[PDB]
Amino acid sequence: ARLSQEIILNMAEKIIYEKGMEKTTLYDIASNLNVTHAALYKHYRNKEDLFQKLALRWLEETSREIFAWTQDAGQTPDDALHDWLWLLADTKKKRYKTDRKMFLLYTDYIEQNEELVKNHVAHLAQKAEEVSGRTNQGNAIITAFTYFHNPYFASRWEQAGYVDLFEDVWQIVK
Amino acid sequence: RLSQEIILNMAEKIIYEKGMEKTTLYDIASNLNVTHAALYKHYRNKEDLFQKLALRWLEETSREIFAWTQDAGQTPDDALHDWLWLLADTKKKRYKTDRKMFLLYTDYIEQNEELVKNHVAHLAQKAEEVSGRTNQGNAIITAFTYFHNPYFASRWEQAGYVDLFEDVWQIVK
Repeated sequence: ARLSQEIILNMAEKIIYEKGMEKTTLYDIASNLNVTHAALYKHYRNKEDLFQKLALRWLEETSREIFAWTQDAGQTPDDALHDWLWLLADTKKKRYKTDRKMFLLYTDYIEQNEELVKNHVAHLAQKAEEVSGRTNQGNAIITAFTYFHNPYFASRWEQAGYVDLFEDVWQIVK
Repeated sequence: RLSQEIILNMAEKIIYEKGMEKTTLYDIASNLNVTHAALYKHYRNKEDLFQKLALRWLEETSREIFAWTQDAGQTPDDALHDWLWLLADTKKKRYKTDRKMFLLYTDYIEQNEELVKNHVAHLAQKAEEVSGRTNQGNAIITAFTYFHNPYFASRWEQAGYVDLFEDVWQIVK
């Protein structure tokens, strides 16, 4: 009779949501799972590895639609590029609104991690090229829209002019 | 006896070492050894004083950015390119030249809506004045956000900085 990786992950997430990462230890997670401390270690060496897997999981799940996105038949690559960028923007904004607490926590955590951040942006750049058909411009395009998807600016996405600014930026890159 | 300049200089000396949160006016008056309410003539509040110090620091940082102008014969596109590079290089070198100050004033300005709004609005004007792309200023600054927003400072030394800047320029020009 043994723990599952997901019951550990899940319990960790519950505790983090209650009191934040900084105050959450493997000992807290074991205790709440009614299991001896040492049993956690075969899954996670330390809370940092466990925290990294949580953040990545959240990032993976909240982004599935951005990466799975298809255009409607009859869209030009440009119109598709536009609609996809809007969806990316819309998706980060929506999440900030409905999952605010964890958005802040995970998004903070991911940004402080160079390898994770680069990986994510690499994926965004690839998708961008797949949809637009603009070879090797994917980075340039993602970066040009930094304001609209980087979480630092999330608290500014409900201000007057957001849409027009998005459209205005799009006019330059189109 | 007392001058705005010596008040500011002492205030900036103090928050440099303990930061705005902790620093009080009491701390400043006592540090100037000047009487108390003698300070209220100049600043009835500490947030007033910090904004002044912030503004003053932004002016000096960006002076060269607002002073720049093109050479005869340059196309507006090229001049926009060069100005955008100067804008980025300036933020980058300020971060290297004094991090502590860059952190403390940047931290404060970003959280002050009107202060940032004004500054990006100024940059937007400049971008139009240089480029001639009327009404597109705000969009052009917004497009280059990665290169001048201080949140990104600690990245500007990573590999591919120059190249990414060029690639962004290629799609906006």
